[PDB]
Amino acid sequence: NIKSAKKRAIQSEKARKHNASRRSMMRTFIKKVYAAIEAGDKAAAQKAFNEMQPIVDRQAAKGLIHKNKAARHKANLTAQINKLA
Amino acid sequence: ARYLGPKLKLSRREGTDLFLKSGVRAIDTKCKIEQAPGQHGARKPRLSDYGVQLREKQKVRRIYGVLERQFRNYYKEAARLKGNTGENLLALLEGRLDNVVYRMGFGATRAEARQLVSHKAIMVNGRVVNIASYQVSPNDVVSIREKAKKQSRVKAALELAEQREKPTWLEVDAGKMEGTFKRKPERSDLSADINEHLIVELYSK
Amino acid sequence: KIRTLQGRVVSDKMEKSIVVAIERFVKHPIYGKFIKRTTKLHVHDENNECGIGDVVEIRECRPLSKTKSWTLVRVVEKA
Amino acid sequence: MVTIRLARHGAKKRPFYQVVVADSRNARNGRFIERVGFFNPIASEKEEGTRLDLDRIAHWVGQGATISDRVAALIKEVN
RNA sequence: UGAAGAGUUUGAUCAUGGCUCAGAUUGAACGCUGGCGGCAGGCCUAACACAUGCAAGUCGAACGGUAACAGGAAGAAGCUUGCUUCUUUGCUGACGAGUGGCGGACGGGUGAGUAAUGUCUGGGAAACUGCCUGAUGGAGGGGGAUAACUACUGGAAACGGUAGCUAAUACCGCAUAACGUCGCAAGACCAAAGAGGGGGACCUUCGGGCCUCUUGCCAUCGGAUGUGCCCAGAUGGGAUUAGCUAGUAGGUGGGGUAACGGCUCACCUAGGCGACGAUCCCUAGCUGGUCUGAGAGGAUGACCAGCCACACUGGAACUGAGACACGGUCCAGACUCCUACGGGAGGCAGCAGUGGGGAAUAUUGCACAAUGGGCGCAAGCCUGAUGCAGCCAUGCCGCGUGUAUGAAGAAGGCCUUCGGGUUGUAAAGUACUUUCAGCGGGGAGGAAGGGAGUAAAGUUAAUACCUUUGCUCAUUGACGUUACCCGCAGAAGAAGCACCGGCUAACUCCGUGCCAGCAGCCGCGGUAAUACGGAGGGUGCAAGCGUUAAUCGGAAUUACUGGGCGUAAAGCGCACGCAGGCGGUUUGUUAAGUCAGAUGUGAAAUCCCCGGGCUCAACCUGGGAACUGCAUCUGAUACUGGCAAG
Ligand SMILES: [Mg+2]
Repeated sequence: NIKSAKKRAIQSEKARKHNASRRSMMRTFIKKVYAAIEAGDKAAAQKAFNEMQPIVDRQAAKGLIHKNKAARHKANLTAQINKLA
Repeated sequence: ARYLGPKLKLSRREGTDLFLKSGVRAIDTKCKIEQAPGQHGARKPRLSDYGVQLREKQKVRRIYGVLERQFRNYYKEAARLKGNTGENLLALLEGRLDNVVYRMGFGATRAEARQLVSHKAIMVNGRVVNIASYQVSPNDVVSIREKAKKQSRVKAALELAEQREKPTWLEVDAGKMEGTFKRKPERSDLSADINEHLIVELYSK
Repeated sequence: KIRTLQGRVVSDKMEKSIVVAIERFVKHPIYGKFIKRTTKLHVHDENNECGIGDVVEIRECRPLSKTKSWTLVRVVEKA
Repeated sequence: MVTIRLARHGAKKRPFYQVVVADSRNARNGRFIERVGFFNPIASEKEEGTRLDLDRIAHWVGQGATISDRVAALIKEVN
C-alpha cells in the first residue's frame, strides 16, 4: 500500500540479490572442505580450511550472516579433520 | 428534591408534632392533630409490625428534610465508624449544616435555614457554604456574611428557640455571627422519643 | 542441590532413561483433606546404576532430550 | 533506554502525575520497573507538591537510565 | 463489628418439598414524564461488505543536488541616477523528488481462533540484546561502479529497457590484532568513518593540513532493560468419547538454530502417555479485580492495567538488533475494482463515518498548548495514541423547582348516614430571599520549558568556541465568550411515576355484570367488585419512575463451616476382593505432614483504617495494614507419617 516503504522495500530487494549471491560464495568453500573430508585427504583439507578461515569472518563480522554461527564452524570442522588423518 | 405542598398534615400522619410550623399557636391544633391524615380522617389505624419500624424511618427523615438516596448514605456511613451504629447515626444527623443553623438560633424553621443555606447567606469558619450537608466538625464557628446580617427575619428567631432548651453541645452568641460546635451530642441530650432501634433494624437485611 | 527431590523408579524399558514418581502431600483446596498425590517425570541417567523399584535423589539440569530435564545424583536404595 | 518519565492518574482538568522509572517504548501509563516519587500541579499550599526520594534516582542514574524533561525540572525545583 | 423472612398443596394441623416475592447490582433496551451542573460511561449482534477523508515520518550537521521558495553576489536593466526590473551564481539560507541512515517489529484496534509450555504463581541455565551505561584498547591505505539526471525507444495506464555522467557513513578489496573466536597447547584468522564549531602560531595550489572541543564510527569485558528457552504446581463442560501414538519414545552420530534441544536426515533401541481421565467432539481468550455473600462459596473478564493470539482467505519466506510483518513483497484464489481486453489497483479486528443484520450503542469535532513516543546537535516535524469539545437521564454524588404568616377553617371537587366531612394552612391575601438557569461585568491555575541576552572556579589560545551553574527581558494553551467571585430583575423558567385484597407502607364511591379486563404467586369478574374500567383521597420514591431481560442473595434448594436416606425422592438382591481411604500397643529415630521464627517474594491501581485536596459528596489522593500465597534457612518433638526394635 502507499507509504514511504518503497525506499525500504525495494532496498530489501536490493539486499536480497546482493546478499544471497555472496552466500553461495561462502557455501562454495563450505562444500570443497566437506568434499576433502569425504575424499579421505588430509593435506588439502588443511588448505581449503585455512583458505576459508578469513572467508568465514569476512562475511561474519559485517556482511551477511553473523553471531557465532560462522564462528562455531571453526570448532566442529577442526574436530572432524583431526579424527580422520 | 424535597417535600413541597402541605406540611402539617404529615405531622397528622406521624402522631406527635414535627417542627415544620412552630412558635405560634399551631402547637395546639391549628390543623387538628390526630384527626385527619386524609379523606378517611379520624379513623381506626390498626397498626402492624413493619409499620412501627417504617414510621420511624420517616420520622427523622421528615424532621430534617432528607430523601431516601441521601439518608441511606448516612446509614452506610454509620456502620464503618466506631461505636454504636444507632448513636453515630444520630451524631451524623446532628452534625449536618442545616440542623446546626436551626438550633443555633438562626431561622424560624429548618426549611427556612436550608433556604438560608442555599441563598449564599451562611458562612462556615470563614468559608462560604451553599450546600446543605457540609457536615460540621467540632470547634468551628458559624457565621452569617455581612451583606445579609439584618434583612427581615434574623432578629425574631432567637427569641422563639430561647424558650426551647439551650443545648449543651453548642455555644452561640445571641448578639452576632458566632457559634461553636462544642462536642459530640450524646443520647441524653437528644429529643429522647426517637428510637434508634427502629432504623438500624430496618435497613439491615 | 535444590531440595534433593526424593522419588522412586516406576519402569525402565528405555535406553539410559528412567521414570520417577514422587510422593507428595497437599491440603485439598476446598475440603481440607490430605490426598497423597504423585507426579511422573523422566530422568536422565547413564550407568543404569538404579533398578526398577529403588529410591532416587534428583536435581534439575539442562534440558537434554524432549520430555526429560532431570539428572540423577545418587541412589539410596537397592531393588 | 530506561526512562524516568511521569504517568498521569488524574481527574478531568485535575492532573496528578506519578514519578515513574520505566521503559521507553512502553505505554502512556501502564508499565514500570518500579515507582518512586509523585507530583502535583495543584499544590497552592496543599502540602508538598513534590516528594521524590532522590537516592533512588541516584541509584537508577548509576545503572544508566536517561532522564526526562519534567523530572529534570523537578531536580532543581527541589533542592 | 457480623447472619430477619413471608405467601400457596389440605376442610383444618405438624413435617417434607418445590414454584413465587421483599434485597443488592448492571456496557442494558422499551413506555411515559423531564430543569440544571461535576465525575465516569457508550457496536455486547455479521471477524459481513465497505463510499470519502485521515491513522508514520524524519536528518542538508551522510550524498551528488537545484526544482521550488527566500536573501544576496555578478551582469543586463524597471533608470525609479539609486530606488529596485531580470538573468547568470547552488552563492547561501533553505528544500520537492532519488541514493543513504535509522524507525515503520512500538503506540493503537479487535477477541475470530487457542483447553494448550496460552496465562498465573514459585524455582532454573544453555543464549542474544538496536538505542542508554562502566572500564580498557583500537580507529592505515586504496579500488570498482551506479541510479538520480541526460539523450533516446516499449505500453492504454500502471509501467519498460539502454549508453553517458558523480558522490558517500553507499558498498568491494587491503594494511593492523586481545583480557576475542577455533585450538589441549603450539598455531592460524577476523574490523573501521567521518562530521561540524572555533582559531594561538606557521605554512598553503590558499583548497587546507595544523591546534582544540563536541560527537559518531571498531573490538572485547561488564552493568542494566527488553526478549527467546526449561522445570513443577493451578487453570471449561461431555466417559451415551477408553484406548492413543511412529518422527512416535529413547541413544550414538552427522546436519541444524543466537541458544539446550528429535529442530531436522540416515542408523540402532521399542518404546511413550493413560482411571490422579489420554485421544475425542462441543464451548471459551487468561490474571490483578468488578458483583454478590456476615463468611466460606457462587456467576463474571466491558472500562483503566499485565500477557499472548490475529490483520480479506490459505501458504512460504526477504530484510532486520528485533517480524514470519495492520496502513511492506511473492504464490494462489476469493470477492472486489478497472481496462484500447493486452493489463493494473484493491483490504476500516486504526479514529470519524455508510450499507446491513439489529431491542439498541454517538461526530465525516478542534489543537500540538500539556504528559509520553519516533527521527534528530537542536530548533522543529509528526503523532484520529493521549489533552479536550459536541451527542444520549445509561449510571453514580450533589442541587434547585421558594420560605414566613394565614382560615371565614373560602368558593371548588367527591364522600354525605344530608348532622356534615375532607382536600386543607392547602390555596387566596399579606410578609420575605434569589441558589441554579436567564442576563451583565471583571476574573485563579493546569507553564514548566524553549528562545534571547548576561554573569561563574570550568577546559583549552589566559579571555575563541562550546558544556554546566545563577541572573535579565520578551514570552509561549486546544479547552476558552473556563472554573470561581461580583451586578440587576422578579415567585418570577423548573414535578412527575407506580401502587392502594394478602405478602406489601395506603380506601372509599360511580360505571360494567363469568362480557369487556387484570395479574409476580395466591387469584378476581355470573348487579351493591377496598383486585376490572373511572373519579376524589391516600401511600412510596423523585428528575426520574415503572416493566422486561441478566447474575448472585433469601435457598441449610449440591450443605467443606451448613443437609439427608424405617414409611416424605434415596441402602446395589448377595458375596469375597485389585488399585484407592483408614490404624492396637511400647521404645528408638528421622523431620516429609504440621507448628514457630525470620529472610525472600506476592507489580501499582481498587477493597480497608488514620490523613490531605475539589465551597461538601461522588471523585482525585499521602502513608499504613491487608494480598489469606508460594520457595528457602533456623527451631520444635506432643500428634501424625517412613525406617529400626518389641
Ligand atoms: Mg498560566
